[PDB]
Amino acid sequence: QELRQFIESFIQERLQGKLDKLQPDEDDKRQTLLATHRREAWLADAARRVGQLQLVTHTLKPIHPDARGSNLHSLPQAPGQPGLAGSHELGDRLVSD
DNA sequence: GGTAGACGCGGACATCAAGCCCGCCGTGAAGGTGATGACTG
Repeated sequence: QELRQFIESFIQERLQGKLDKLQPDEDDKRQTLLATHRREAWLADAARRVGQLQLVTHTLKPIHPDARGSNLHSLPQAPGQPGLAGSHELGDRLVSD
């Protein structure tokens, strides 16, 4: 099981990336809490903040600024006529934002 | 207020050297989201 170093580089990499965030006036709880909950509570943050998002292929955020709606998640079908192809006959190398 | 019926050929067209430097190019506004935090009727 040599695939936990990704969890190490996700936890300690972000914890060491907070080295420029240095405030010598009021960091006396922020630095300690960041070092504590940046590793152990990071799974809790990635569980509670894993349910705000979704995979998409028909997003509506790119058509209005704050249009809170429902985005599609499935590819369109095949068009039954000859001579016009688009966002359904695209390849299997797709990427869901 | 007259038709009439025609307009040429040949030949040739310059070479040389050169084309700048210096400084500079503006600022302001154009982020949504939960998550408590304060208010609360």
